[PDB]
Amino acid sequence: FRFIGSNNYYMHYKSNRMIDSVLESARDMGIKVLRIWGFLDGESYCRDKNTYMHPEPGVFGVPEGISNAQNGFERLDYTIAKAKELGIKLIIVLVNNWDDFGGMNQYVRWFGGTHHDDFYRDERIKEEYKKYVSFLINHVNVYTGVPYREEPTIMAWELANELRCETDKSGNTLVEWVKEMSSYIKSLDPNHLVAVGDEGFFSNYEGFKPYGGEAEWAYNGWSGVDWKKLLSIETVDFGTFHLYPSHWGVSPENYAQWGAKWIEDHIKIAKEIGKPVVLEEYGIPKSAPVNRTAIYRLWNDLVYDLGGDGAMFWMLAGIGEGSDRDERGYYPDYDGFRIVNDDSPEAELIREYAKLF
Repeated sequence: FRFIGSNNYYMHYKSNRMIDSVLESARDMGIKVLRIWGFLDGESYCRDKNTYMHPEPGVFGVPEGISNAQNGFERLDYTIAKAKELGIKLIIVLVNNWDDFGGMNQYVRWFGGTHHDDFYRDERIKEEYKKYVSFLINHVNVYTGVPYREEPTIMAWELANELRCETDKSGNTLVEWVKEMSSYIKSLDPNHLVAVGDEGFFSNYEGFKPYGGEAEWAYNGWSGVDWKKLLSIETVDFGTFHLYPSHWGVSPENYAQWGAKWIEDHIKIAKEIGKPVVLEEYGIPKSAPVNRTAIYRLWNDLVYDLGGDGAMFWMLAGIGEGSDRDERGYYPDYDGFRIVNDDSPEAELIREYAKLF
């Protein structure tokens, strides 16, 4: 099973029309796997989207006494039931490293901590995360009758989007937390694959240095992630990595070759450990002084030729509505990475590669 995939983060709070548009676009473009968020933590973030998943500890769904709100488990149920009809597989991520949709810091606020990385260490936080993930994995989809634990449309659970632990540059904190949480998920759900959902950073491996000396922090362990150690965990089934040279400090003339080396290095390491590897997010800003389509082609060619299992661009969007609608009626390109099912050279390249993978 090898694939072109993509990401979309709004499948748990937008309307049926907007969810159908993304999944129909995925089917029409040949995109086989979509990576989505399965979290919405904190009362303020839930209220901002009028959609509730985990507004406070021990509260899963809409708080008693709030009317006129969406339940994010019902929206995820609709997305999964539509994906199942349309033949799209889903990777569902269970918490965010970052503050968007609450993330780890929202759990730290609930529990009175004093740093983001307390998420990995405080047993009261770890217990709440386990309570959330058990509620979600056991949830019965209201459109199919099948609990997520038994739903083959879900390809994989991921522990945490872009997890980092800068306060422990040994990597040991995240190894312990990934072991504990991936084993916990396998105890709830023996059917599904589990992966971490991290960016793929290395921790000073002999003979692995960055192209051109740029973005060295991604190679030298600064984020607290030791990807090779994480991939060697028994209860982790496949490796994930992300790729954003512009955000990471690479110069425009080096984006293509930095990316190419990062892909080569990850596939070489995963192939030696003997597990599958997915480039699950990548992006070049639309405004970069290089040809974005040509960089995407290069990177997809490398994943394909070197035997990586998947390449997933960030990100696919569909039609928009309300205050998220741009000059053509689509959900807007807010970050400079959006691709839609149109006549752009990026859209055409994805349609071409989805026939190859």
